[PDB]
This record gives sequence, structure tokens and C-alpha cells, in this order.
Amino acid sequence: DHPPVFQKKFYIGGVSEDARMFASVLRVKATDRDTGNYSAMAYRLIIPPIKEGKEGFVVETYTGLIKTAMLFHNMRRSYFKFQVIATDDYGKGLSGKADVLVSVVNQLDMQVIVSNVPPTLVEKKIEDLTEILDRYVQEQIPGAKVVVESIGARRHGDAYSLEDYSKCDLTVYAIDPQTNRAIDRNELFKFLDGKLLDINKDFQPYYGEGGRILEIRTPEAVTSIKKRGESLGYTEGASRLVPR
Ligand SMILES: *[C@H]1O[C@H](CO)[C@@H](O)[C@H](O)[C@@H]1O
Repeated sequence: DHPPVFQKKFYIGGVSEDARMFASVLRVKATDRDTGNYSAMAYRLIIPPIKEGKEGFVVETYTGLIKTAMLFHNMRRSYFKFQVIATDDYGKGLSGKADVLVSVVNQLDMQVIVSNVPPTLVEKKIEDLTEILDRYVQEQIPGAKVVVESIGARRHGDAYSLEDYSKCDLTVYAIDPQTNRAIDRNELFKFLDGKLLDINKDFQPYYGEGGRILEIRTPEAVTSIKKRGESLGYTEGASRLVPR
């Protein structure tokens, strides 16, 4: 008689500082090893105490969806290590467990993947596309996890203020469980841009003929942060100050 087994031993996710209350973070799932059943699994989180009556995150008991339960203003680099449990038979059966890491980021952690297909196409296939991106990042940083911040129209024009809904801006970041924070955005750029032709070939079954990533770019918000004189420090190979 065997306990529920989570599909991953370790779920990694992220939230941005501006995430709304009860925003989706990630979904967990456990099944019975012998039958594959999962229709009666009750999911619960085990989170350490948080100040001020905040609860951090909740999980939908019967769907496994983890959602935010507090705001994350100014909390870039905060991290939440907790557990999720699954108990079969609506709580009356055996239990399994997995670890969870959620890291807080902002636009200083992100890169924009620009594609020549509409955002609805990218969104529809996002699970398969994220898994491909994971593979390339994990070759450089084992165990890292790519997270999708947003999928939208391609931004362009002055200050990237115009929207082209026939193309797509896919804003991503990656969380490193060794550091409990995001991978440096310029390292993330190097990982993706350096393999852009290989990633494009892997994306072909999903983007269709003629579809490809056009470029990787840094969010416009990063330029606004430097103009305000924030997060500026030393970086390697340059005398110009770049936001951290
Ligand atoms: C809730 O929705 C987010 C995206 O909005 C997913 O990334 C997550 O896995 C869950 O399905």
C-alpha cells in the first residue's frame, strides 16, 4: 500500500514584485504509484511562520494550483522554501510530499524573447516551449527553472510603447535553486542568444513554418531604472554603470 507520489520532487517557481493577490504561481500534481489515480488528492502547503499575519501562498485543495496570498512589493530576491503535501482519499488516505521554492523577481531579472508569431500561439503552447527553454538553461546552470512572466504583443516604437499583436514578446526569467534568486539577466541573455539557432529549430514543431525567435532583448523597464539612478553598481568588462 503505497503513498501518493508527486510528479516532481522539487517545484520551482517565481513571482514578480507586482504580482496580484491570488495570482497563479504553479500547479502541482500527485498520483497513486499503482493505479495512476489522482481524483481524490487533497493538496496542502506547509509554510513557516510569516510576520504580520501574512500567509505567503495558498493551494487549491483539489486542483493543486498554488496562488499568492500576499503582495510582494519591494521584495525582489526574497525566497520562500516550503513543502506541499498530497493526501489521498480526500485527506483520509496516505500522504506524499514535495519541496517548493518560490523566488521574488522584478524586471531587472528578466529578458524578452521576441517572436514573429502571435501571443495566442505562444500562450497555447507555453508548456512545451518552457520545457525547451529549461533544457538550454539547465545545461549551463543545473536545476535552474525558467519562469514566464508575461506573454504579450510585440512592443516597439518609441520607448517600446507600440503593440503589434501579429508578433509576440515573451518575458521570462530563470530561478537558480543554489542561490534562491534569479539568474543574472545578462547570463540568461548569453544562454539563450548563444543557442538561438538551436532553440529556433526546437521551436519549429510549435511555431510552424516560418516562425522563429527574432531576438532576445532587455525589458524597457531596466532603462527607466538607470535613469532614476537605482540599482547601479560595478559590472565586469565595462566602465558604464548597469542596474543590478
Ligand atoms: C496558473 O497560471 C500561470 C500563468 O498565469 C501558470 O504559469 C501556472 O502554472 C498556473 O497554471
